[PDB]
Amino acid sequence: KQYTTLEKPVAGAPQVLEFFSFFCPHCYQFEEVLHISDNVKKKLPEGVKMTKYHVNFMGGDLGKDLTQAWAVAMALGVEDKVTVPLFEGVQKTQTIRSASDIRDVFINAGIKGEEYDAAWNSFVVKSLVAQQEKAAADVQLRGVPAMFVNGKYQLNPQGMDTSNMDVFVQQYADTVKYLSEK
Repeated sequence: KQYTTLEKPVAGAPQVLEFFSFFCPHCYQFEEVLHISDNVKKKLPEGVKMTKYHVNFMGGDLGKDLTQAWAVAMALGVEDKVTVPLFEGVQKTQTIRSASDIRDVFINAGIKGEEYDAAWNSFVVKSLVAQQEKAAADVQLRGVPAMFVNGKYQLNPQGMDTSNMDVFVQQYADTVKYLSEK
């Protein structure tokens, strides 16, 4: 009803693991309009580790570039500065068409060009690309957005109420908190 339980339960996963794509329209709403992750964080214990991974299977050649740039954002700790301009650059203005345009967002957000390029080519970033791929494969990820709790329960927003946005977010955050105590 509110979630499903995987028939193939994954060990070693983070407490709460989200998957998204900057090409994914529902992900744009989840992040920019509903602020799902933020409210899940607020209604969670002050220690829970939240992980957010980008996926490859939307956007063509640009899809893999965004996963690498997300790995860059993770390695630099600049997720809170690039998430919004990347969503708007991909879905709103649609001015992001190349790897260079993804880089322009990072530079405008304050990451020095040299720092972006070094991270972009770093093997630390290469490993982050591998974790994101491996984590989605561990759950045989079927589309985005998606949220997994303790590698066993997957959120199911089809049953929550989409008439009121605050009710929806509250129901969603309440189900995540519920599932993290199982």
